[PDB]
Amino acid sequence: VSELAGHQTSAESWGTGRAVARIPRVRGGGTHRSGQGAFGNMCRGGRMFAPTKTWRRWHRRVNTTQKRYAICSALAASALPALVMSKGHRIEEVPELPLVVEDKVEGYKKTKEAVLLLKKLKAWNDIKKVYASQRMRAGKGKMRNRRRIQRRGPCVIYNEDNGIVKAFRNIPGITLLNVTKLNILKLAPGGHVGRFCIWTESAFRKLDDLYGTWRKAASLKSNYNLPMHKMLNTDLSRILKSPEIQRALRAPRKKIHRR
Amino acid sequence: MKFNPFVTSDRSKNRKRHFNAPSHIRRKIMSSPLSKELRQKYNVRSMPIRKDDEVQVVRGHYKGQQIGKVVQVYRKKYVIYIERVQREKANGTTVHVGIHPSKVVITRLKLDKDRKKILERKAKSRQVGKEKGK
Amino acid sequence: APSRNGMILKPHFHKDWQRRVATWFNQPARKIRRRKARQARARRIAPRPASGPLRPIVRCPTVRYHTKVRAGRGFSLEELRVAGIHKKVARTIGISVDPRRRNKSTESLQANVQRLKEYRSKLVLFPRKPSAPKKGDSSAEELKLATQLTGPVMPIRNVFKKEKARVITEEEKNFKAFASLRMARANARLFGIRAKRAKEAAEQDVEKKK
RNA sequence: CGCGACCUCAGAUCAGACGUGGCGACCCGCUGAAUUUAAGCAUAUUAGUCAGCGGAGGAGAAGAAACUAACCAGGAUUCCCUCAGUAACGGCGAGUGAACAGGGAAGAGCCCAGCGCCGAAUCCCCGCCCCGCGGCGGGGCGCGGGACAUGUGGCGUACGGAAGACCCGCUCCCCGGCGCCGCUCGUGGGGGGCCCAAGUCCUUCUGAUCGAGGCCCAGCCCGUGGACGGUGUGAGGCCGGUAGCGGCCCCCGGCGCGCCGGGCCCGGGUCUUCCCGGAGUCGGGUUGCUUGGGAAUGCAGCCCAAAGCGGGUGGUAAACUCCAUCUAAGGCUAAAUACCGGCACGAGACCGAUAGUCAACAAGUACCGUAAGGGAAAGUUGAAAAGAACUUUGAAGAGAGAGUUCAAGAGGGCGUGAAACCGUUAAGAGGUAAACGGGUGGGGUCCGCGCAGUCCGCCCGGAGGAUUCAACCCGGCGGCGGGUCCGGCCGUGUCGGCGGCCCGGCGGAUCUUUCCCGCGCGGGGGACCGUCCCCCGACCGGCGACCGGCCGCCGCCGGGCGCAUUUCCA
RNA sequence: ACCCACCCGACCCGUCUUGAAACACGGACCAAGGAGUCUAACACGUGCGCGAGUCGGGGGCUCGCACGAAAGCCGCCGUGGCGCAAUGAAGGUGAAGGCCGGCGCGCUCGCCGGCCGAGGUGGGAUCCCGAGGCCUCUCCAGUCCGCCGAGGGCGCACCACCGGCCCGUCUCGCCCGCCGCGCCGGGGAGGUGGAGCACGAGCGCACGUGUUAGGACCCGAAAGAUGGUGAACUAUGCCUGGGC
RNA sequence: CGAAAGACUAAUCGAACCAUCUAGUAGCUGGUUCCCUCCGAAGUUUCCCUCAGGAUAGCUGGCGCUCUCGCACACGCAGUUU
RNA sequence: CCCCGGAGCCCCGCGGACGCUACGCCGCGACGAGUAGGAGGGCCGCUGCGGUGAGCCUUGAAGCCUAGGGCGCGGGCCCGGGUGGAGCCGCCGCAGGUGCAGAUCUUGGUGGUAGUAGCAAAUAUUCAAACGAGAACUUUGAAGGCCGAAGUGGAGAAGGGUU
RNA sequence: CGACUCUUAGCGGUGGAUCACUCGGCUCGUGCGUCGAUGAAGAACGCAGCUAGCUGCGAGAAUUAAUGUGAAUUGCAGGACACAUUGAUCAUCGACACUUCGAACGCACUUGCGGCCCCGGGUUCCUCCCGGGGCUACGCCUGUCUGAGCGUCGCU
Ligand SMILES: [Mg+2]
Ligand SMILES: [Mg+2]
Ligand SMILES: [Mg+2]
Ligand SMILES: [Mg+2]
Ligand SMILES: [Mg+2]
Ligand SMILES: [Mg+2]
Ligand SMILES: [Mg+2]
Ligand SMILES: [Mg+2]
Ligand SMILES: [Mg+2]
Ligand SMILES: [Mg+2]
Ligand SMILES: [Mg+2]
Ligand SMILES: [Mg+2]
Ligand SMILES: [Mg+2]
Ligand SMILES: [Mg+2]
Ligand SMILES: [Mg+2]
Ligand SMILES: [Mg+2]
Ligand SMILES: [Mg+2]
Ligand SMILES: [Mg+2]
Ligand SMILES: [Mg+2]
Ligand SMILES: [Mg+2]
Ligand SMILES: [Mg+2]
Ligand SMILES: [Mg+2]
Ligand SMILES: [Mg+2]
Ligand SMILES: [Mg+2]
Ligand SMILES: [Mg+2]
Ligand SMILES: [Mg+2]
Ligand SMILES: [Mg+2]
Ligand SMILES: [Mg+2]
Ligand SMILES: [Mg+2]
Ligand SMILES: [Mg+2]
Ligand SMILES: [Mg+2]
Ligand SMILES: [Mg+2]
Ligand SMILES: [Mg+2]
Ligand SMILES: [Mg+2]
Ligand SMILES: [Mg+2]
Ligand SMILES: [Mg+2]
Ligand SMILES: [Mg+2]
Ligand SMILES: [Mg+2]
Ligand SMILES: [Mg+2]
Ligand SMILES: [Mg+2]
Ligand SMILES: [Mg+2]
Ligand SMILES: [Mg+2]
Ligand SMILES: [Mg+2]
Ligand SMILES: [Mg+2]
Ligand SMILES: [Mg+2]
Ligand SMILES: [Mg+2]
Ligand SMILES: [Mg+2]
Ligand SMILES: [Mg+2]
Ligand SMILES: [Mg+2]
Ligand SMILES: [Mg+2]
Ligand SMILES: [Mg+2]
Repeated sequence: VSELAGHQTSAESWGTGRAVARIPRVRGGGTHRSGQGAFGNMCRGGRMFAPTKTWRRWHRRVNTTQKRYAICSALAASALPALVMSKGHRIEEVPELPLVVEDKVEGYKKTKEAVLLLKKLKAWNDIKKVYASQRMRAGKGKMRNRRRIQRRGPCVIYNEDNGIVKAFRNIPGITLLNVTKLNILKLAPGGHVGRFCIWTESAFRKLDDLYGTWRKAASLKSNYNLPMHKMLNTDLSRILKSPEIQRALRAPRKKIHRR
Repeated sequence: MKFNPFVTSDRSKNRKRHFNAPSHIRRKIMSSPLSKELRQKYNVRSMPIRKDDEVQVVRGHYKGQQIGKVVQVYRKKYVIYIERVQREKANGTTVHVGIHPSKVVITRLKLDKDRKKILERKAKSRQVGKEKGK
Repeated sequence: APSRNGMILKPHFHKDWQRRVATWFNQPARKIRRRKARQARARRIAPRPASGPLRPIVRCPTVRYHTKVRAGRGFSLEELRVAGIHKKVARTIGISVDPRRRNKSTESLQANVQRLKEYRSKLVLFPRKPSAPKKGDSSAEELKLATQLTGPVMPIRNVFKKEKARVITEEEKNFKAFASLRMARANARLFGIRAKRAKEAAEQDVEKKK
């Protein structure tokens, strides 16, 4: 809000001795705005409490290792189709969820051929769901250039630009990501970690040249290894039904002794 | 999407450039599609409408198959007046009900030299575009 | 009113600072403008290096740093005189020249002269006219290169020499370091006072003869 | 008794030019407080701040050291980070408060006076010829004028310079005109103009679709075009546009080539001889302002007033003595930099008509004050005025009909039309002002049953019916579990070939310059170490990382299964 | 849940206050607006990443910015901040001893070769050894599933104490070394001051609360300063007219 | 400016009016906007040109930690008494 | 002296929920006041944003009214009917100009007072006719009055600007 | 049953809150970065067929010419153009034009008084009068002309 808003008036307050109550009012005049009231958040016109400033701390910087950790968790939950269906991607005919396609995908230059590729990979139901979910936004965002909304669809990861960005361009839902330029805001939109992703061969082979394994460095970054698990075997059902614990466990007390 | 940062793509600004457009831009905004015979004969998708073009009304309460000549093109309200697209008032006088030219198809053009060179230029641009797409 | 064990703070917000807040929302656009100006300069000087002229080997002053090697303002005139390059020809060649720099040493002089000789060796000087005059280069060494050098030309690597592990003798084992440092401190403190004592002792020795 | 030169000063509606003033967001030179804080207040602080005055530019200013430092020394200025809330200042209280160095962005250097050498070799104006003459330029012809020795031009400026001597290899820069080929990166420089894909298909609601279903593959086509806006609703395909290394037609700009008129016979090193420095200025005393600058940081006023191996500086005043570093008292210069004014634009986790600018609207308008100045309120008919023809009462405002519209239960301040308040109708009540809480009772408006609602969900018995199949076998398919781990891939922990190590890259503050290249250095080789891999064999967990056979079990399909079995209606 | 009737209770809300229904203050009624926000410095607690390291500030390289003024990366991956070392005003100095043997008079002091390698006492969660007991359908022998374990330990963190070491200052005395034998330098023992060491714990981001500087939760003065506008009213002087 | 009343100086005079600093300051009045659950005070010590206010202890809330165990087997602590 | 694909049992050491959003469910025991203040939970409420509901909607969105059905201790919420005509909501997270009963609060509107106070300074009006739908105020005629030539008369200046 | 008063509901009035729309602000970012004596900013006054305000314009006064575009403007009349013709309207605008005050320029600010040339009426320059056209601001720069000086000198 502008600094001049509310203080362009010259309103000296009527003091004590009159029926008005101590508000800065407009000096003189035969106007409707004459002895009216300004210089307060409670007044018609005037300025508000706490004028919003340009020097608010708008931007947030995160640690680089935390950003790499979150993007590795997003790439790890790009697998595991229980996390992909709980995101909301229709998956029912997808043949293998780490969907790795040829290096001829970058060679396409036609959206008809891209739609045909999505139909043969049977991921077209997500785009169909985007077409079904194209509707109007609720609220005052329509007069703020935010008119229409839709779902996010199959995020396609490309290695080189040879026409894949021109091809998966008007098909609604597909976000394109470069291999070395992966974005957290597109790999986990809205904070939810799972996302249906379509890889290429030269992307699925270059992930190992980006982040490596646990016993190898990043080999494209300077100083970055993979993080370690806090616990390795997370199948605690199998852990607790293993005989090595139940040999040492005692007998329960489950007889409900009521009053 | 649009990639040119000089194209407007703004709600209130596009409404401003629409409702405050001058007359030669209003002429281009008030363009109407051609019939299938005219599209096959000229390879022209749409044309701006003139004072005496022949018109079928496509959508509205006055929908029909009657080929009506335009009375006059009123570019202030973005509308056209056709011959038989009229309505009786309370006092018995008939007033031509305006139709927006987007709901208007052209069946016959009124050809002069300017319209012939416009259609030749548009057919040449369609030929260049088809050769570039081929 | 300060209360219950905080820092005794002194904030400098007693002036009219809100009129003089310098917000930095310009700076990514400023990085874009600097990038566009740098690429326009690199397209302007098409065979020339994009960073600029060659910068000399320069050691830091102010004994805090005292070991780092920097890039300089320019090669000095004694360096140009030993290297055999005239000071008005070196600027046309692409060698940084400043007339302000002294040269009190010998090793930095010889290092900068060797850098100038290596740069004169690796530089390809194009002729003015297509009819090639003397002191030029061959058409083979006109066609074999047409690209720039992305980055600073001949980048200065602050490298240290590799030492050999020694077979330490009893002489170096019998050297005392802290005692030598304290004796050096005492001698630096009392070098002038003992000179005053020697002067007055010589004056008394002259007065004994007189 | 004058004339002619010079010097000082006038008059011109003399010939030709410049400045005045405005804006003022950013910048420069001044001037310059008080609110406030110090819980008072007086130094301090607010604060070189508001206000006031002048001046320009697209940036301004600064700027190539009379510098920083004390080090193995760096090297114009400006701007960002850090130094650093530090050194330092302060009724040492409140509070104030830099700089060097270092990492970056950008990087560009120079000209004078003096010292001197060249015949004033220099510059301005008017007459004539040639070129285009719309930011009046170039060459020549003039005992045509003037400025200028009280000093113009060339060489030349602290990084040294000049003149000779005589070694070296030798010949391209600029000005004014004319014409021509490449559209000249945001992927055609800038500006302007016109254009470039696909459904109004069929059915169906609506007042009207832009709604819904379908269209030989989710639907028919286009998509380097599914942004947006309009169109009677939510439109990729109705239209404008959108994307594009798409097209077409003019104007302007910087580049290269060729020709004419011209200006310039412009270098580097050794040696010989000369020269080289800005005065009421530095500096000293005093006074005031300022600064972090503290025995005075900077700037001014007065007084004194220089010197030349000199002078300035080296954060404590002074004397003596070695050093270290620059050359002040003359000037120019883009880039990195700032922009709440103006023009053209784009975007928004902003506001949505008491909000957001005072101003969404005839807003700095109406209006108020003598004036400086103060300064509003005020958006919405409908898709389209189709804005109610005509009859009738009233003078008319007003009505009653009729009409338009899906709707006036939208009727020219008209989208929806709350509360406070008022009118009418219906119901209830009424002398402790009205109103409320707890417990009830009565009367109303509506809701849920009900011509009995006894609601069924399983199992079993009986009398009525009935199509098939289960029980059990045959053939096929799919699934689960698994053994001596059956055979193979896969997979981890160890051992074997140290085998990949050169038929693998990297890194090293381990050696070797027995090596090579560019000149004691850097890179590529050579060993060494660490990190990642190849082949078969054994054991432990065959590990949910996979199959092909074998066995047990389950499910599905087609038959043989005719009726004491099997399942559905009552 | 709408209205009415009865019985009992029942003074009008907010605030200043020891005390409000108050003859204390604000208040006709209704609709809209309306008051703890934002930046910086800290302090503590919490969430996350890395860990004696941490962070990339600023800048540069990639995409022509729809989504973007996003994201990714850096022999700049550390120039620099904080921490890893403190103590003095400063010149400066700067955190380890113990066991065995030998040489000087073992002189509680000086000099040489190996080991443990960061002290000790008490209280200390967890862990180890653990005699023995409890049995089975019958007596003995007896590998094993076990539970309780009297008693003893190495003892995490943390607390109290005694020691030890570093720097500043004080007292008593001696010894060692030289390129310059000096107004040189270093060491011992014992007091005492420190925000110290005693085999690290910080850095970066985010959230909550509290203290501040800023308009600082909102509304409010009597004031002060700067720059302008008015002698059409009135106060006075002058000029020119009018009247009694 | 005042034949003097601090009178008049545009309904404004013991220092006019307009605009800005300025949203000047106030230990001084008034107000401070949803529900439920749990815990829950003080007007006292000392100091301050302090007496209508702060700082500091006290009272209070939250965040925790270190230990013990009605699972056959308790060291310590009190507005208490002996 | 046998196995429970079944001893058949108040317990099944053979796999083992109907009971398990383990941030869940269940079982005992004690307690429940509260200002200033502090803490926690909100599937209480407003606005906008990133995801999500093959979400809702002209076969009717938001808003508004309600003598209807209800739920929650409560903040509030879900339906039924009517008006309305075009957008809106639930969940996971993020953000704020996020909840009013007061401030002699700011703006706008409306009541009681109240059809009340008042339309009382300078003596005074009356009859007939014309116009009109309409006459106490207009006009005309007549009568009675007032200003009384320092006027309630006739003309200027300042000022107003078409009066 | 009354009248009046209170509550509730249906409906109708005052009123414009809520909601939904928005040719508008606010903020941030980019490119340019341009006023004026050849007359700036601002102000006054006039200009439409019917025209008050806003907007636009300047006695050529709702615009002139040229170019681009290509059949209108509009609230109602009217007339042009044949849109098979530089051609209606819009935009660009590079040509033309731009009343008065205003730095404001003959002196002041009443639109009052002038001076110097030229032309046309008066007249046949012979003086009045009228109209039209061009000059007349200050300070300063180079040069020209006229000069001044008991300022410095040569001849008499
Ligand atoms: Mg406002
Ligand atoms: Mg809403
Ligand atoms: Mg650089
Ligand atoms: Mg000026
Ligand atoms: Mg004070
Ligand atoms: Mg105070
Ligand atoms: Mg100022
Ligand atoms: Mg400059
Ligand atoms: Mg200088
Ligand atoms: Mg510097
Ligand atoms: Mg200061
Ligand atoms: Mg000279
Ligand atoms: Mg639309
Ligand atoms: Mg659309
Ligand atoms: Mg189209
Ligand atoms: Mg000062
Ligand atoms: Mg000295
Ligand atoms: Mg000193
Ligand atoms: Mg409004
Ligand atoms: Mg509204
Ligand atoms: Mg407003
Ligand atoms: Mg309104
Ligand atoms: Mg309305
Ligand atoms: Mg309706
Ligand atoms: Mg309506
Ligand atoms: Mg509306
Ligand atoms: Mg509407
Ligand atoms: Mg209405
Ligand atoms: Mg009080
Ligand atoms: Mg109290
Ligand atoms: Mg009292
Ligand atoms: Mg009370
Ligand atoms: Mg009382
Ligand atoms: Mg009071
Ligand atoms: Mg009252
Ligand atoms: Mg409200
Ligand atoms: Mg604190
Ligand atoms: Mg923390
Ligand atoms: Mg620091
Ligand atoms: Mg305030
Ligand atoms: Mg605050
Ligand atoms: Mg105030
Ligand atoms: Mg004062
Ligand atoms: Mg008195
Ligand atoms: Mg309680
Ligand atoms: Mg007080
Ligand atoms: Mg907001
Ligand atoms: Mg209210
Ligand atoms: Mg009365
Ligand atoms: Mg009266
Ligand atoms: Mg008269």
